[PDB]
Amino acid sequence: MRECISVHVGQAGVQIGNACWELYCLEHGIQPDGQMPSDDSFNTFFSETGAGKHVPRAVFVDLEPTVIDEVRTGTYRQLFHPEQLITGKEDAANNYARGHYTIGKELIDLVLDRIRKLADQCTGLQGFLIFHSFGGGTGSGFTSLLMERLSVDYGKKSKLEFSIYPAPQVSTAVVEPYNSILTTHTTLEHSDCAFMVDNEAIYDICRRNLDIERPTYTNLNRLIGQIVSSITASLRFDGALNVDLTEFQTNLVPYPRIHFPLATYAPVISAEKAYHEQLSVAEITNACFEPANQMVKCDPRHGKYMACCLLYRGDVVPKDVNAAIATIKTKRTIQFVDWCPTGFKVGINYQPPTVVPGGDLAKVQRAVCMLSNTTAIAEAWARLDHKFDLMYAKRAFVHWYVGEGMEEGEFSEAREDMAALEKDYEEVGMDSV
Amino acid sequence: MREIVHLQAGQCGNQIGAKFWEVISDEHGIDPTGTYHGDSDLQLERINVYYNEATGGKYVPRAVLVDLEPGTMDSVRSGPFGQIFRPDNFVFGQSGAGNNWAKGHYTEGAELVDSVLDVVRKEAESCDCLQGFQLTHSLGGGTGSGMGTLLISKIREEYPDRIMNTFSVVPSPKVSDTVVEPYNATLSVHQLVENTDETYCIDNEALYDICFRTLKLTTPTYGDLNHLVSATMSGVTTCLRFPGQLNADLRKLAVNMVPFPRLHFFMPGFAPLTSRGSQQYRALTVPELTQQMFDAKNMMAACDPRHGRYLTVAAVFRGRMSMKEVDEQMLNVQNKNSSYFVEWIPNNVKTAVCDIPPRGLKMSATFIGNSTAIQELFKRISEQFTAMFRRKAFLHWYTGEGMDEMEFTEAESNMNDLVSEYQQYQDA
Amino acid sequence: MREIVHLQAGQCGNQIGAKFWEVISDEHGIDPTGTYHGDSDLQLERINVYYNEATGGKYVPRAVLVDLEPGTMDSVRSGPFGQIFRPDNFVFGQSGAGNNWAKGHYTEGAELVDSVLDVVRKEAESCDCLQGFQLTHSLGGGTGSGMGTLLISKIREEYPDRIMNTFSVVPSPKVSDTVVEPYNATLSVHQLVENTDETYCIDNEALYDICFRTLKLTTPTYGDLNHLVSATMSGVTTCLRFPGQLNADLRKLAVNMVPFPRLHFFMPGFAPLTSRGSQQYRALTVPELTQQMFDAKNMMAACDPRHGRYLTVAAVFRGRMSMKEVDEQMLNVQNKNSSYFVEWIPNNVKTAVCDIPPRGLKMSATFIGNSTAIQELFKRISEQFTAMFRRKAFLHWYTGEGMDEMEFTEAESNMNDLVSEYQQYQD
Amino acid sequence: AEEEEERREFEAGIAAEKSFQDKIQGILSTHQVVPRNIHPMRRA
Amino acid sequence: LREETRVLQLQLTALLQGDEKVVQAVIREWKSEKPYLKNRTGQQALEHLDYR
Amino acid sequence: NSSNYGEFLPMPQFFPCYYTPREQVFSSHIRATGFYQNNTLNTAPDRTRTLDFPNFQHTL
Ligand SMILES: Nc1nc2c(ncn2[C@@H]2O[C@H](COP(=O)(O)OP(=O)(O)OP(=O)(O)O)[C@@H](O)[C@H]2O)c(=O)[nH]1
Ligand SMILES: Nc1nc2c(ncn2[C@@H]2O[C@H](COP(=O)(O)OP(=O)(O)O)[C@@H](O)[C@H]2O)c(=O)[nH]1
Ligand SMILES: Nc1nc2c(ncn2[C@@H]2O[C@H](COP(=O)(O)OP(=O)(O)O)[C@@H](O)[C@H]2O)c(=O)[nH]1
Ligand SMILES: [Mg+2]
Ligand SMILES: [Mg+2]
Repeated sequence: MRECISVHVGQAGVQIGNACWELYCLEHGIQPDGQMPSDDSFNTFFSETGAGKHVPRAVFVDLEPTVIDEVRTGTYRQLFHPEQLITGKEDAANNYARGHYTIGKELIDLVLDRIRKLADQCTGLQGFLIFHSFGGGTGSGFTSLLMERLSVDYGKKSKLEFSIYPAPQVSTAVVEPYNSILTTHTTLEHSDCAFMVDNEAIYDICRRNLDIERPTYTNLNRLIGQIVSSITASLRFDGALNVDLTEFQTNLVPYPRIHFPLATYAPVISAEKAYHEQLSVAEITNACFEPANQMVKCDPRHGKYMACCLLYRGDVVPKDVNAAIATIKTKRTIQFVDWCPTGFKVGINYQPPTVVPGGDLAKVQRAVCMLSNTTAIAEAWARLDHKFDLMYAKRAFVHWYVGEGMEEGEFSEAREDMAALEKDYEEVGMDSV
Repeated sequence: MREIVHLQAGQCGNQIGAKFWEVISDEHGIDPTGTYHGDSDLQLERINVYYNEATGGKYVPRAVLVDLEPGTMDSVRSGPFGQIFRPDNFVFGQSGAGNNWAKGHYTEGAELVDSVLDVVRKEAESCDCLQGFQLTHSLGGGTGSGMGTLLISKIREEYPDRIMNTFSVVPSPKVSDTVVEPYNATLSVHQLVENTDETYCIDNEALYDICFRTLKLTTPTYGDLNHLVSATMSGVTTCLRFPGQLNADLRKLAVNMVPFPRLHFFMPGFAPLTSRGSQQYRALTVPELTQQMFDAKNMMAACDPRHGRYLTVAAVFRGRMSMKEVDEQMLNVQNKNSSYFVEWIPNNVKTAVCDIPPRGLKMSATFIGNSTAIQELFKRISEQFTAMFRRKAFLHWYTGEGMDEMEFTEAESNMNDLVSEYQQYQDA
Repeated sequence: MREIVHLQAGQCGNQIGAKFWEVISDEHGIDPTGTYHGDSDLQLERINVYYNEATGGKYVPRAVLVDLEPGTMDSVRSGPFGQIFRPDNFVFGQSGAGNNWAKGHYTEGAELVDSVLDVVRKEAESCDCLQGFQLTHSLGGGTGSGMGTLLISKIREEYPDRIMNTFSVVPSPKVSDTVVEPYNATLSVHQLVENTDETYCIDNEALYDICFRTLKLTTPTYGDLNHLVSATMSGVTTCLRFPGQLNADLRKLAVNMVPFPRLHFFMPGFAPLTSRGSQQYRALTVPELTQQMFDAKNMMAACDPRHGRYLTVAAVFRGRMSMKEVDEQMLNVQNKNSSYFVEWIPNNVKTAVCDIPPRGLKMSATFIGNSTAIQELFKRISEQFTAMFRRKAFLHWYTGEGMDEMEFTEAESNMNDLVSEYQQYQD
Repeated sequence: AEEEEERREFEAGIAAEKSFQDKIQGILSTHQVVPRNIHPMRRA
Repeated sequence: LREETRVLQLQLTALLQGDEKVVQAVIREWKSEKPYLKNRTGQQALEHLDYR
Repeated sequence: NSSNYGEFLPMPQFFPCYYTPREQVFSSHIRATGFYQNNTLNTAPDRTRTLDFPNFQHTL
């Protein structure tokens, strides 16, 4: 009788949700059309109608009709409500001002109309669960209006976003630094927690941990699928110790402006390699703080951990994890911050993870999901702020944004907003005596 | 005839609480339906201490159960016991307490106060006399420390004369579970020291320690960590339930246990917990061997007696024994090493006995200790809080919930008062 | 011996009553056909109070089935136990009473009442000495309100001394079925206060409210609404019907219940309405009945007494009762919380312990205590009336069937008299 | 009499232990699983 | 027009949370009521307050 | 490359073996009913301390 509403926006957001919603159907035993092959575990991501049909609680919105069509006419045709699965009118076309002012404006009223029609069927609602990007117009500007309207229409609902950060070294869009700076005014005080999943983790974790070479985005999104299923399973599967969504928010986040954790899914190993070693609780916890396994291209040795939240799945005994935490706290390399001596959680769920057909993950007795808040993500903006001001200095690619109605001064307003946010991580990294 | 009503708050309070009702039903011959199926008449003649009498044969246990997450209520009801429990007595909320004391004591746990104080009231007028109260909870989250302390306050004005007992699970640095555990516990024990008469402290670290070092098992999860360890101590109330030779109920044991009306924090223990292999290697009598529990390998708290002095000791015994050798062991345990005992209290130890031991053991004992070394368990969490309060680590989830800055300082000062008294009577 | 004739009116009263004649049949061991297959002779002793005695092993109810709508009568005739009901006792008109009091009291109502009076006169003339009549309806509906008050006015003119026990469903305050519930109720309240000698104030909201949490049923349909009202009026007549330690009848109740002869609107309640998944744990004894009787939830008038002092209390106990334990609790409830009890009456509690157990149950009672809080409905319907009266809202289709403005003012004034009478007798 | 009572009590614990260990070989060999705890696509 | 819109939108926000407004007139003045009266509606109040 | 999402139908050997669900069939009933409220009135026997009912016989 408790449930979590999801919204997936952007081309990046909709396809990482197709990997999310293939996993939700294969976790609870639900066919790709809706009916059970023949509990209350459905009532977190699934609504049960008169028949066996399980309509999904997500709403997929994007301004490109092209990417929304292959899920409209794909194997999940009968699953999604065809009026939930909402399309756009014209592409946002990699422009924040387009997705915020001129062409994303004619879709806010219909999107918020469907969030109201979905939240009243809700009875024990915990919070939203956002899915967008930082590069394109509808992944950045259209979600900015969403956080603008959901903050005033709902208020006390705890929203969480699984953002895909612009990669520091490779990149696919030229003006995506512009889109990743102006979105920060609306992800700071209009977002309760914000997960960052950069395209440098499965860039090389799928190469070193998994023996498969040449990964593509249908393998990128499965790891993003696994982590969200791991987080919400405490709402969804019983355990020796469960971590509610509101449980998870106030514990991991220190400060109202510091809500930008990292991520790590440790037992990512191939099928032909998994039987070569035992996967113990201590081993899989020691393998998750390693600087070659985090979800963002940032070295955690530069920063200090504030507070870490760990969610375990499946066969985990709650003594080995306490032995694992004590063993991994006494090592000097992983250094925590002084004003948070405990800095840890545990979370137990009985049900082991599923593996989708065709996946390169191997299924495990135990899976740990490590969610760490670091001040090493201070320099996540350092290679983006230098990425930003070099383009901004000579008014490059500015005429499009001011040509769509966005004022020039709102560029520098977002510039100083991130500069103040960088100052916060310099303030909290200083020890007090 | 002489009644005490159980209070259950929190996920930890419910799991230990549910396991507690399994032990007493095993002892009193009560099944997971309510009916009696045991042997001796000395079991039902005091069924009116913990149990209430249903239509025919059935005995419904009086125990309020409360949590803010209904998953724990589903676990206790769909459990190895549970049909004995009263569904009307089961009371919960809608959303969880969020591991926050402020939200579990002020803004979300206060909506359930009328309903939880009702089911206490309806289980208070069915008593011939109310001997006392009894609560199982924890100091980690808002379900057990938040609402639990709110249960401590609201019952105290209505029943001031009657004693009230709490089974607290205090935090430990070696077993860290919540980052807010140093916020929650230092502010809860402000309300465990003002309006309680005697309380017990059972940290998880010593629960893991005695379950590994003595019991000789490999994976101690929480279920078997309470059945033979934590729920056996809760049977200290056998003086209310079973005939004894000279017995001390929850009133008699506690009144000459606490020395001063705001210094009552005790160390529990259970004597026979040998192993599953070495039980036929030693003798279940009371020599200087199984009765000298000074070595803390059989202790339910982290701090050992070596770093303090015993203010007052109680020990309730079970089985067909004589009361000389327990009395001369008191001579033999105080005079062998009197430097670890309070000088101005010449008799520091109490002995009570009952004639009916738990099944499977022909002789059993439960040990309760008031030590001046319990401040070492409170001084350690003081510095866990001051270092985390100097930078205001997780403060604003308390500030927006109707409680100001000053209640943190009062809670820190009252614990700093409490650690000073345990230090003041350390040597005198 | 003594006899009771039921004059079920409208939708509401027939659905209550046909299921009441269900319970009485099951209480007397009477089959759907009507043949007595009960075991205890105590059922058969005073069976003629309800069951007029026909041929073929079989008794027929005294229920004068009265309605105007063609098909309310088809439901109870096609009911599961509807075979017991006499076909002559099925009198029905050929038009609907439009949920208006006017048409059900002057033109379309007052044609069947001639044929209705003929058969109720026959049924009472067949029996020997009436204790009093029974009648059930709702003040909200048309033939419930209009034709309902046509009966009692035209019944008392040749049954004066028989007690008029009309057990009406005063329309629910929160749950508003008909838009024009205020008009139909107001005119009826005006013709029950001087007219009937004993009325039980029954509200579908309270009928809902009891069955949400006390009987635990998540869907209080119209069936369990009829469970509850049937049980409170089998109880008030059981102690006449069945052998009792302390016998009490309809007259014996009311003479011990109404202090001044315009306070006939009583407030019913039934104690052991335990959850059917929770009857296993009750220890169903006297103190938990008396606690549950004296409980704001478990009363079928939607008002909570509390504010209103109990002018008088009854407890028509059913079952095998410890007589001390009943006697002690009745003072102990009364003495300990003496605020909602009138001071000019020292002891206003009436007890009526009856030997036979309730149907299936071990022991029960029937709280029909008179509080002055009953005005809270009469205040609510009054404002509900004057909101619509002040612009003469639905008055347009009232004067055509035979109203005038004056009877609308007279009914509203009498109902202001009724609340003021309740405020004046409470000290 | 107290010597034989202790003699009979110890062998009762020996009798309890082999019944405790014979209870082991029942669940160890048969291994029931409830269909409520199985996946909907594993049942057939 | 743009300025009077916020005037005529914030006048609608407070006047549509009127249920909350009635309850907040009890969380002030008669204080020490806020913990067990704040997160409620207008019908939860005056019925909770009946219990007291 | 989005058709491969729901493409391969599952084996009986893909999903986890312990589908341990949440079984909220009881709390769903308890939430529907209102939790118990004492809008009820005093029904308390005068519970006394030691001695229940004095005989006071053979003297006084
Ligand atoms: N994780 C993931 N990333 C993708 C996918 N498809 C494209 N991307 C890349 O992720 C980056 C961010 O995507 P978006 O910001 O959502 O781009 P977009 O929504 O199509 O841009 P507009 O529709 O014009 O607003 C893009 O630069 C793409 O190169 C995908 O399916 N999954
Ligand atoms: N000894 C013991 N400890 C427990 C048990 N269950 C939980 N705990 C621990 O006790 C602490 C109490 O947490 P709690 O206050 O119940 O969390 P909440 O329910 O969210 O308020 C947790 O941090 C657990 O680590 C149990 O059954 N036995
Ligand atoms: N209490 C109750 N009321 C019923 C039932 N069936 C229909 N009704 C009621 O009938 C009322 C409508 O009035 P009605 O008698 O049909 O109008 P009339 O026939 O013109 O007098 C509504 O308030 C309903 O509550 C039932 O089983 N129980
Ligand atoms: Mg695009
Ligand atoms: Mg008499």
